[PDB]
Amino acid sequence: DRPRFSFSIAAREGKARTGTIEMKRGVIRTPAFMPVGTAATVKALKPETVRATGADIILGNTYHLMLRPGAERIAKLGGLHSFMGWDRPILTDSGGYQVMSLSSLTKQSEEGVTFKSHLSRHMLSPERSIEIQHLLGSDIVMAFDECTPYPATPSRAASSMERSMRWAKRSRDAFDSRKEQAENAALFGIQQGSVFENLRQQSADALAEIGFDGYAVGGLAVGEGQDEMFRVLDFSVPMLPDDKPHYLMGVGKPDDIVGAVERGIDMFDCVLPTRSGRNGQAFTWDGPINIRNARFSEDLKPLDSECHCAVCQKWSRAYIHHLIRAGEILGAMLMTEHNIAFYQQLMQKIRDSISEGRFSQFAQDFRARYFA
Amino acid sequence: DRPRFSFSIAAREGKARTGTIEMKRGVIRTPAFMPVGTAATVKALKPETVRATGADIILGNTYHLMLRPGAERIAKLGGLHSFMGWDRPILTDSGGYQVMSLSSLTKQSEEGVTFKSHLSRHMLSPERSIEIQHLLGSDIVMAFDECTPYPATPSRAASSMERSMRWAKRSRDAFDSRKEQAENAALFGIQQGSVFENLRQQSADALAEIGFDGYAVGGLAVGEGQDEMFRVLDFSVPMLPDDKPHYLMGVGKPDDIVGAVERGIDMFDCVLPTRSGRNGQAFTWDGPINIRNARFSEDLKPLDSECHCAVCQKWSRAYIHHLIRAGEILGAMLMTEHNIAFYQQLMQKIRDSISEGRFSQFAQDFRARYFA
Ligand SMILES: CCOC(=O)Nc1nc2cc3nc(NC)[nH]c3cc2c(=O)[nH]1
Ligand SMILES: CCOC(=O)Nc1nc2cc3nc(NC)[nH]c3cc2c(=O)[nH]1
Ligand SMILES: [Cl-]
Ligand SMILES: [Cl-]
Ligand SMILES: [Zn+2]
Ligand SMILES: [Zn+2]
Repeated sequence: DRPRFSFSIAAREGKARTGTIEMKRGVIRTPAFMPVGTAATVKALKPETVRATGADIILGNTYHLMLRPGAERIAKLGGLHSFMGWDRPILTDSGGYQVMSLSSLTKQSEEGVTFKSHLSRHMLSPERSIEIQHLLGSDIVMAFDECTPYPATPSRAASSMERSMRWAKRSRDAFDSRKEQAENAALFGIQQGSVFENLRQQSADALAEIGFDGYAVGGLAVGEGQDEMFRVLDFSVPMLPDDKPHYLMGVGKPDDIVGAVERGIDMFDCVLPTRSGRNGQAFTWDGPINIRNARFSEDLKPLDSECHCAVCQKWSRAYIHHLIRAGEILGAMLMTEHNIAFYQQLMQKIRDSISEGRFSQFAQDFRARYFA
Repeated sequence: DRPRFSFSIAAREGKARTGTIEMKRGVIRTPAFMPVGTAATVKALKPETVRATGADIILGNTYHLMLRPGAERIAKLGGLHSFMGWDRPILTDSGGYQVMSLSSLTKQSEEGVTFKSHLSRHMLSPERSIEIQHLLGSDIVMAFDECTPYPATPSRAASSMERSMRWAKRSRDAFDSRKEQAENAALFGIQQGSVFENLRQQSADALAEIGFDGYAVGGLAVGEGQDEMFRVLDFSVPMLPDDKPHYLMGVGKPDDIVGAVERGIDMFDCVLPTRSGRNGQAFTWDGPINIRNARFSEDLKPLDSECHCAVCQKWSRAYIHHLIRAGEILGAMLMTEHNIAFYQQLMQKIRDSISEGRFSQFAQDFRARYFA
């Protein structure tokens, strides 16, 4: 039987790595892209379709699930895996980011965050976050953190990061005090420190002293732009333990993913393929297209000329254009399946190119064609 | 190779019949239920899923397709079958009903109907209707008719029926003058006459003199109620040729279908399973349920206890309740697949019970449990 958690690096090129995470519920090929399951569904896809695209693991939003249908309710029904019908690994976020971005009213303190839902008063703390993630039956549990707004002054970035590190220790202890969770799940810590190298180093040191199964680079993709995100990754990823997975949450566009892998990132999640698919944006190897545009009304070609997904095997741009213009559910279904499949094909090409020692060339060829 | 059209009756019980329609694109088992493809999609289902539920044939709405994406455009793209990815028979309606129920402004005359779309001025006539259905590549073409509003005075019902019969002859001649359509498709005529036996007889006689591949009972399910619909069917169906299919369009609830089969109907279509599925109504052998209701929030049972569909094999009422409450696309997908599968299972039980000479008992047992 598979272990609780084992990360193994099979090949490397520069800072990029390819390998596997073995967990009780399955193997995760890295670098990995996680489709986002907001409220117990990857929007517009059955779980079998998510798997057919190549996904090994999905993400669930703790903030949404604790509000609807409720964490205790999901536990009573047998956990998130059986509730939604996905039997493979699930990573749950902590709630610490969405509580601040999505709540109408919040009160922050050293204890945690109290908030009002957009749909009653609610509470999130390191302890409650770890508990909710346990009730959901999460395989990869995220420490409860604070995502510092950008831009941040050095003082505010430091104060925020320091609180996040105290919360990381509380998250570790809560997780370890629940025997079933400690034996069957993994716990990742989240580095903070905004764009400041010294704070990033202090955060990495604090997380490594506590000890986690994996390490995320938090606090990025919050308005700083790709140049600055890459500059921060340049010095931040090498601070993390080499032998554990490196996770960049909330990223991103295809070129963001490629450059982040070049900088040592092993795991990603983003709503872009699902949300923008529903809005009519399709990813192709020649860049994104907006299927709503009139130029596609009689285009018999598939969304992408090389894509192997079931949507591209069968339906035309012209048909999907009609569905999206008409507001048809099938339009959302087909666009989402293709976009998630495209993202998985990107990850497969990244993995294979690292394994063959030609990732640098792949990245160059990818960028030249995608931005032509 | 299959013929253009062959209807064969394999077994009978009272007025009920079971058999097959063979056409170039496939075999249709009768009595048959046709899921409705409004604008080139059975809403929220891939065509493979429609087929997996047991459907042999789907319906397409001429009124919608001529407005978006357009009949000539669909023809240029290769026809409706390849456009939407359904390779089996498609029955198209004539447009004569939806033009009057859905248009914002209409002008009726002996030539046809001019109208304004809810999304420009447009025109429908017997000739244009048959042409549109040809451009779509329809397998079963419907004569262009007028559905008399209910209630109707004898004078107005007679005038409307007489116009419909003149339009039936024009539909026949238009269809026959297009060699490719006449050789590969079938044409059904539509009986009118409101609730009046003498007008129904005159209409049946006119249609039989013209000659069609099948005959529909038009002008029902327009507010008269089940008792009156059944009373009209009692005398109307025996007026039609016994050796051709009998089609009751726009019907209906499960009990409407059972009683209509008891009265000699072989074919049905209705938006009820799809539309009401998206709205949270699920059909069960114990009657419909509203999955939005709070009583289902922790119900681990499938939608129906006996249903063999993929939704009932995997997901709980509690999960689907959550999806529908949340407005999730997957909720619409799962409810629709189950409801269409339920309707197909109803048709299968009807067919099998007629074949075994126990349809009367099935109808009694069905009604006792469904309305308990
Ligand atoms: C995935 C687990 O993350 C957490 O528990 N906290 C967290 N979430 C983030 C989500 C983000 N999304 C974006 N951009 C779209 N940037 C993000 C940063 C964080 C973060 O610092 N911390
Ligand atoms: C299916 C082909 O029908 C036509 O071309 N004309 C037509 N359509 C109808 C649709 C109806 N839907 C309902 N109730 C929901 N009743 C209907 C009657 C007709 C009709 O008389 N004539
Ligand atoms: Cl995101
Ligand atoms: Cl209907
Ligand atoms: Zn594709
Ligand atoms: Zn079912």
